[PDB]
Amino acid sequence: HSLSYAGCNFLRQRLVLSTLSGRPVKIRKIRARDDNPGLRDFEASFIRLLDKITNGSRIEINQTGTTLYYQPGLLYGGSVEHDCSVLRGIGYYLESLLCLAPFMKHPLKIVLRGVTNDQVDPSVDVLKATALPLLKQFGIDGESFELKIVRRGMPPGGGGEVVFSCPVRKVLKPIQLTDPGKIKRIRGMAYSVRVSPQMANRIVDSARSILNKFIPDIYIYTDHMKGVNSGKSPGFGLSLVAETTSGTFLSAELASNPQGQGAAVLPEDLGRNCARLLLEEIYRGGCVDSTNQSLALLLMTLGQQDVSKVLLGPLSPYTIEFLRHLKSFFQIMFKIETKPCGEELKGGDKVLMTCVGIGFSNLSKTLK
Amino acid sequence: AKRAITYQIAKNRGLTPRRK
Amino acid sequence: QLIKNGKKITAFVPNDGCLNFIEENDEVLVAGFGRKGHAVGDIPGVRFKVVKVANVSLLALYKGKKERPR
Amino acid sequence: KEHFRAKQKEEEEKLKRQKDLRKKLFRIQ
Amino acid sequence: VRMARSFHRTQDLKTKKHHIPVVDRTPLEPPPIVVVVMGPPKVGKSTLIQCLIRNFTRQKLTEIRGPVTIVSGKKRRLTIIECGCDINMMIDLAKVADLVLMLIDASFGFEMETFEFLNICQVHGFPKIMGVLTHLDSFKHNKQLKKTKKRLKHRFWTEVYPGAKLFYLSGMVHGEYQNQEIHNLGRFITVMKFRPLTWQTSHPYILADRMEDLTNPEDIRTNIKCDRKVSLYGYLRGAHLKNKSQIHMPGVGDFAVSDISFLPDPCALPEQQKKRCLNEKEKLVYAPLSGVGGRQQQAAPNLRKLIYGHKADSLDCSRFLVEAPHDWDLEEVMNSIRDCFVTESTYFDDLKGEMQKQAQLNRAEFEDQDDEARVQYEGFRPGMYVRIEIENVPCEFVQNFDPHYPIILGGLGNSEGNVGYVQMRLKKHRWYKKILKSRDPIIFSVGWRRFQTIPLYYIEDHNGRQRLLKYTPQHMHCGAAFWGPITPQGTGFLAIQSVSGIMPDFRIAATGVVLDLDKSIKIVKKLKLTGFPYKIFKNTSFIKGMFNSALEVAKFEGAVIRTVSGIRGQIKKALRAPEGAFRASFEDKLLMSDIVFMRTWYPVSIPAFYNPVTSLLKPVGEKDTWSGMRTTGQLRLAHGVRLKANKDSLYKPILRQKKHFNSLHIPKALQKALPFKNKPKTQA
Amino acid sequence: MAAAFRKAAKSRQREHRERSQPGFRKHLGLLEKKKDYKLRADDYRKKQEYL
RNA sequence: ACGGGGAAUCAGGGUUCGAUUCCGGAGAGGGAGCCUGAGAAACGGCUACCACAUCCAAGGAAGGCAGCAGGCGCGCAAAUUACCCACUCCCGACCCGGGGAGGUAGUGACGAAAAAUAACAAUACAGGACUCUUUCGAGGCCCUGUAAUUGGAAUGAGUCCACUUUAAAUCCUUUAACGAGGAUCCAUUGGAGGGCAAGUCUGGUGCCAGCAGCCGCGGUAGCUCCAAUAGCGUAUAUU
Ligand SMILES: Nc1nc2c(ncn2[C@@H]2O[C@H](COP(=O)(O)OP(=O)(O)OP(=O)(O)O)[C@@H](O)[C@H]2O)c(=O)[nH]1
Ligand SMILES: [Mg+2]
Ligand SMILES: [Mg+2]
Ligand SMILES: [Mg+2]
Ligand SMILES: [Mg+2]
Ligand SMILES: [Mg+2]
Ligand SMILES: [Mg+2]
Ligand SMILES: [Mg+2]
Ligand SMILES: [Mg+2]
Ligand SMILES: [Mg+2]
Ligand SMILES: [Mg+2]
Ligand SMILES: [Mg+2]
Ligand SMILES: [Mg+2]
Ligand SMILES: [Mg+2]
Ligand SMILES: [Mg+2]
Ligand SMILES: [Mg+2]
Ligand SMILES: [Mg+2]
Ligand SMILES: [Mg+2]
Ligand SMILES: [Mg+2]
Ligand SMILES: [Mg+2]
Ligand SMILES: [Mg+2]
Ligand SMILES: [Mg+2]
Repeated sequence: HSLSYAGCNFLRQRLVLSTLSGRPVKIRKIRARDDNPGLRDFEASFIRLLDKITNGSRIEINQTGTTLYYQPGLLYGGSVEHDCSVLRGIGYYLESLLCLAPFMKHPLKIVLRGVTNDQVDPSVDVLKATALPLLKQFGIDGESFELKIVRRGMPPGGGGEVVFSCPVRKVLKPIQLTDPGKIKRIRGMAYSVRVSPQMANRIVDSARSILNKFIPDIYIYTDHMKGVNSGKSPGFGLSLVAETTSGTFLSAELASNPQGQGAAVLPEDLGRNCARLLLEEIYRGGCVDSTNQSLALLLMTLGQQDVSKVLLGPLSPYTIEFLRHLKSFFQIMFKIETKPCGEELKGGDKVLMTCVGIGFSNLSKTLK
Repeated sequence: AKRAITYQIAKNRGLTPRRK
Repeated sequence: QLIKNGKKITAFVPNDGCLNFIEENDEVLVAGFGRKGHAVGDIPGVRFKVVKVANVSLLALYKGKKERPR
Repeated sequence: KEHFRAKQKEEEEKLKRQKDLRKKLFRIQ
Repeated sequence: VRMARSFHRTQDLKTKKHHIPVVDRTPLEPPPIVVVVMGPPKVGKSTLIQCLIRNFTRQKLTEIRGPVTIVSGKKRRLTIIECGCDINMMIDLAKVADLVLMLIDASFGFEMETFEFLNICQVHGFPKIMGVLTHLDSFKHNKQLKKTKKRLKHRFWTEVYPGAKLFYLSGMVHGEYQNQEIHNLGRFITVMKFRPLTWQTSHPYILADRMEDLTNPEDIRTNIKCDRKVSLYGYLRGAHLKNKSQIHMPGVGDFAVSDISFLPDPCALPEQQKKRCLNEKEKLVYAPLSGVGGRQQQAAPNLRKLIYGHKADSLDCSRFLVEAPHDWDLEEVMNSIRDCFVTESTYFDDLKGEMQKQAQLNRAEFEDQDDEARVQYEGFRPGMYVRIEIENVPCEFVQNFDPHYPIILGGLGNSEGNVGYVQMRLKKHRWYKKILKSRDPIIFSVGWRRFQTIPLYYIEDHNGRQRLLKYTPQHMHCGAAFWGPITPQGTGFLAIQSVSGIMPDFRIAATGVVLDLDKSIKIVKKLKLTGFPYKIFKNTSFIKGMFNSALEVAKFEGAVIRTVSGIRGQIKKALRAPEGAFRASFEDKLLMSDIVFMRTWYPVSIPAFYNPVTSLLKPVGEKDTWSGMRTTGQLRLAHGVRLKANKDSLYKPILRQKKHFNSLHIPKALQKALPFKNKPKTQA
Repeated sequence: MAAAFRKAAKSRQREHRERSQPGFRKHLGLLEKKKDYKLRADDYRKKQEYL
């Protein structure tokens, strides 16, 4: 029994849920009412990535490319190298790998080549700072569990390189994350490639000026990578991370415009805007940040049939559609209970998400 | 019509060393 | 990994081919080994041996006198 | 021939323990 | 001395208590315990069931068919089912039973059916077993009776744990067993406790109490052969069940559940029966088959409605844009955020405590919500009477229904409906007379399923190569690979050659565990290419017969080759005059009688053949007779094919002869140059 | 107790058997194994060292 | 840490054990109180409190296995919910009734005693045993060996009648008929060795070594020696 869907939006989650469920999916009418009717290259690049990290898959594309049929195989890890499309960031492909990595047959050692920092997709710095600690909460911690940035890449040239390694686990541990806690420290990451190193310092003194009043302890790291490590295009940006007493992480990031289009951005404006974007996240703060909500919900469903709870802020439209796809693929319905937080003055109202996992194990792992 | 167990089943000798 | 205290140790299986009876995540009974000493062809520094799996002695399984319950 | 072999077997037994073997090898060194 | 002696004894007793901790997922109100009664065909199985029912309920039932549920005690109910001699039922009941009553005829002794069922239980998860031996009224209360009891008990103690309880039924009074012996037997059933079995805990399953056909009558008049919709009633056991799921019914096939509904439970405990007002109905027996029984989105009430109650052709990004950013300069906006920032036990006991906290949270999480609300979030919990609606059932199931044969509905996990390549660790059974030949059909009992496939037997090498085997080894474990349904790792399996027919010997062929699942087999076979020397120049020899063209030799240049005698060589170049001949150098000189070969590895393949057993889709008298693909030996008997043996492959005495060598020849030039002392001296 | 394991395995005393020359090559002589070649190998080595 | 009579080990002196069938003390889930009686601070007597816990129509009512059996003490586990007052003794109004006190059988090689699994003859054919010896050698014979054959005596494990036993029985002891040549009516446990292919892996000193070998091209219709012997091993702690 295969599921049928229409459109090009939410393509990644449909393919990720299909391979974990083992049920085929049919996608129809991809960008039909467009001058270019076929699939985009970066979506085709994503499909090639799935074929390499799996074994036995069958993928069908029409001559026009308006329809896609995907029959998933079993997950096979090992050493993989992939050249990502420069249109989308590496983090666009990296989120899907974070969902599928613990269920491989062999531990995954993948090196990804493309663009690391971008305005559309989340930075690999943010995924390293926030997404990786979240998986450690589920028990996927390991010695080989790491993200390393070999060389940075900026659009349109790209030219970045990251290497990702993840252990394999038979089953996932349930979590009860209901207390967010108070923010202790703020850490940041300022980078400049193929430009003057003075750009990073002009970012630091702007973000620090806003955030020093709330918290005493802020320190922003500065990075300048030279030569082939710089990439093929100039740019600069800032990533900010907030750490709480309970161990949660809230993050925000911004990047400069690419060379080809857009007016030049003052580094002082970029520093101030990123700091305000972080404070917006704190007002919405939960146990997980808004970007990582869909990741947290998926790992809760894949538990060993136990009650699990997470406290998260306002639901994104991405997560709302993700919740509907979860009911279609895994037939799981969460129980939603909002928290008012009227006079606590913590900020906006939060949502408590609770569910019972379905019986799920790693079928790819070899018993020896 | 009754299937009685064999001598091998009744005494599970198994891999016992053979002696004189 | 010992159930009582969670320590991780290295033990001997008495014979090659008794490894086939043992699978991963199985429950085994472990006794001491090597107070007298270590024989030629034995690795020094290993002081434990596997005696039973699923409360059945390894020699009985090897000799074909018993079957391992699941 | 068998008598000669049995005499060496006793010497082999006379150091068959692991610590005994390492004992002489430091001493011969 | 007393302190040391007492302390070390208690530590040894604690070791018996230790085990691998697992979360307790049993319901607060458990379903009735499943009790199966088996034995040789005329041992007294049905007589014991009537005595047990009368012992607990003071009622006598006529024409018992299928499972019977009774109230036995304040807090326990039992489901009782009789097991026939047919091997198919023996396989199914072992997968579901919580308690097994095994009947032994003391006068005759042990029979094969007793030992076959014990092996089945060992494979699929060992339940609690109580042995009952009958027909003791034949003996005459002497040495012979006393020694027979000891002999049977100690042999029974090898298959189960030593010290296991046995029960003796001395004699029948009026065609019924004595009340005191039955009363004691029933008491031990009441207090028995059970371990969590791996397969039963993971998967939901149902033993069917009632079957009813839900089809339009005019459809049956139109075509009898039409697919039919069937409703099934039973208690839910094992794990939770979702509304839309795949379930396998052994003996029929795989199905998907259309509708599921919880129903008020019949044969409830008397305390719950007290709550509902009744006119002294006193329900204690339920057996329908026998006939006796029967900020707008932030709001929770709108957020839940929105989720579970243009966008397409748009960018897919997991980023939440801010539709209305705060000023972040006003003092009141700054005010709303300031509260965010800072202004002596065993490890076994501690791990057991953590397992208890998780188990308490699971039960108390949804207690406040209604049962209809609870079903949406956690599914149907075990212990509720439920109604199952199944569509597209074959018509032969309904028209050939037999109430004696149980109906089991086993829920399928994720991906268990798919097919793939299954790799198993396999050992031939010790009591089986024959060995298994690769590429011959065999029946596997795995998971919930019974099916026939074609396996490949292979062996592992230390370098990691899996090479094909002709036969299963007689005394060793062996790898087995076949194409079949996906099944989780660590589950046992059982092999039968023929489910139909009766044979005097042990019928279980082999036993093992599931190891790996994949889409590729990677199994390889050894292939040797053979040649013969025809021209010899010391180390170098010219070889013919290995290849048939000069293109063949070019592909294999530099390959390692050797003789039967063990001399190793290398291929150097191809010759011209014979089309396949080539030049090879060797360690030493060759003889013309030598044979050379090259060792190569050729990947193999297996056919994708999967034939499930469909015993329930048979006439009522013909449920035993199920057949499928025949093996190589059966096909040879059916036709006139006779085995012919190669003369070369047979082993024969060699009968070698004593070897002589020529005396060493010294050149005449060398003799002259030699010094006078060391010259060969011959007198003419 | 490794001796008990070895003694149980060695209960069966069948050893592997030797394969003979194929019939269509029977006129050539007996197929030589490693034991047969070792006799002619040491004989040639002995003479070469003497020469 | 209930005490003693006592058990083990010692040349002795001592040392270590002694809940445990005889004597003395103490208690009856826990601390207190009390009636009757010659005798009790009694618990198979009573009253209240604390902790547990059964039935209920919700008002009330009934409890104490460290007696004999029997169940439980996370899921992992070891004597029968047996027969009798025939013996020994105790209580009563009593020669006569009662007694899980006691007795009788059943039940895990945990401990102690005895003790099978064979004995006796014959025939044929071969020429080599055996001891001491660090590969050399020295002694030595009224026999040895043969997975070689042959014969008709003896007997109990068991099967099955009848006595005997005993409260009734069982067991032991008697005893009629069956019951042995691969006497297959087939003893085990620990330790140490040998034997092998067109087989597999690893390392090298061309032809070797290590580890090991029911897995080989085809094909699927029961070797030896040592210690003990109905017994024999392992781990932890210790002397
Ligand atoms: N004398 C004696 N006969 C018994 C005893 N137990 C069972 N039987 C016999 O068993 C017969 C009853 O057969 P069933 O009740 O049908 O037993 P079953 O094993 O289920 O046989 P099927 O129904 O054919 O499977 C009775 O007629 C008795 O003769 C026993 O303890 N003593
Ligand atoms: Mg019956
Ligand atoms: Mg005391
Ligand atoms: Mg005392
Ligand atoms: Mg007293
Ligand atoms: Mg008590
Ligand atoms: Mg008086
Ligand atoms: Mg008192
Ligand atoms: Mg009492
Ligand atoms: Mg008293
Ligand atoms: Mg008692
Ligand atoms: Mg217990
Ligand atoms: Mg008396
Ligand atoms: Mg009397
Ligand atoms: Mg007594
Ligand atoms: Mg025993
Ligand atoms: Mg013993
Ligand atoms: Mg004992
Ligand atoms: Mg004795
Ligand atoms: Mg009498
Ligand atoms: Mg004779
Ligand atoms: Mg070798």
